[PDB]
Amino acid sequence: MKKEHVLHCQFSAWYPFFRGVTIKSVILPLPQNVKDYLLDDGTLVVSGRIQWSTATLTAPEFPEFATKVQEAINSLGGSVFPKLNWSAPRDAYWIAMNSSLKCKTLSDIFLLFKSSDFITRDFTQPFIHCTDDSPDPCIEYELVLRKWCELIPGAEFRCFVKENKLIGISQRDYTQYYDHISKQKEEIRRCIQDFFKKHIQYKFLDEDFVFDIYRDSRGKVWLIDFNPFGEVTDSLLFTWEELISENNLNGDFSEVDAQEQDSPAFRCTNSEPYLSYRLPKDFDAHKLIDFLKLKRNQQEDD
Amino acid sequence: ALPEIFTELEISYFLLRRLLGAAKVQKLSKNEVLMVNIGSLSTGGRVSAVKADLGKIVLTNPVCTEVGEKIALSRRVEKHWRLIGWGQIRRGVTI
Ligand SMILES: Nc1ncnc2c1ncn2[C@@H]1O[C@H](COP(=O)(O)OP(=O)(O)OP(=O)(O)O)[C@@H](O)[C@H]1O
Repeated sequence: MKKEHVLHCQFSAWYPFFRGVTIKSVILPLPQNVKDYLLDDGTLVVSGRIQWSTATLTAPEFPEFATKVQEAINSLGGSVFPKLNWSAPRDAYWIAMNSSLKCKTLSDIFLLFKSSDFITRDFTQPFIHCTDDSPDPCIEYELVLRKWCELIPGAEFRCFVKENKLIGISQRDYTQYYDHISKQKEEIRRCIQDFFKKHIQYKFLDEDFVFDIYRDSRGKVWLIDFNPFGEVTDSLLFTWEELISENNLNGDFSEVDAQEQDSPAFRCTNSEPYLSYRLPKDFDAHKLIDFLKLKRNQQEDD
Repeated sequence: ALPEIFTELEISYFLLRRLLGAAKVQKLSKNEVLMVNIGSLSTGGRVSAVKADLGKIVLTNPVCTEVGEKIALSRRVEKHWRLIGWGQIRRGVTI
């Protein structure tokens, strides 16, 4: 996996070629001083937001970028899903009002982005897992605003493509059982296969890639995003070894359970990390607080 | 106590001298947002008043909890959430 493949998955690199099959989005290049604020290595202050008698912190203010972002939000209907070149702040859901990535103002976006480690990684480590000797390319960072959608749970799937062949489809929320997926498993696989043939295959910038889809309440397949074909992308119900190793992912099934040999492997969840999102880098809270009391006593001594 | 949904907490707080693992822990400043772990929930807390042992935080996301529950406190340090201390709820504004 080269640095060039990570470059091709930036929103702005691919969005112009797939507008008609994905969610309407607006892309804003990041001003230099907005990027410096998001890179701030100190404590989080949000830009744009008993007798009690201490520093009062303020964030920097970006009046003209705020109005340019507000206009872009209103052009999308007033509600947007934000992301950077690659990543959305999905790991900071717990800090937002209603635990929701839905944003109506720039300061909503700021609170999520500055709390998100996925966003931190876009800035600081975009080309990790890259097996490339070349120097790192310089990135032009961008704010991606997508029209907000109320997505039905359990309708997102991840699709792995290898040398222009769809070799696997994994349910995206693979740690959660949905009854209606196995009931519609044939209808889902065929809708994804037709979508891939008409609107995806031979059209992305690489032969090997991952793409995410949403199938709406009417069965229509929508493209969500492209991700690199490599360890940086969560393999979900697959391993990268079997996806890379030219094996047969479909498994061991008889002519009764069998579908067409060309069909990709469809893995969904049967009858049955995400929690470290809302936990710190150190990580019941009973034993944790007992531990901080101990550590506090030990630091005072030495 | 009675479990209620709080939008603001008055707390006793206690900070470490140094981060775990070493950089010294800054005192609480108003308008900084801390990560608050309360049981199996996390939320944000904007510092809105400070005394030596007592603080107030306005929550970014309301949380169901109760007076006397203990909380863990984390600060953004070099773009990572880092534990700085813990606290305990004395009082709160509820909706
Ligand atoms: N327009 C939208 N409105 C609402 N929710 C959305 C929208 N687009 C995406 N989502 C939700 O956000 C999730 C992340 O979407 P996306 O694939 O764009 O993010 P990502 O950070 O690039 O992905 P990943 O971390 O899985 O590689 C989706 O699985 C879906 O639940």
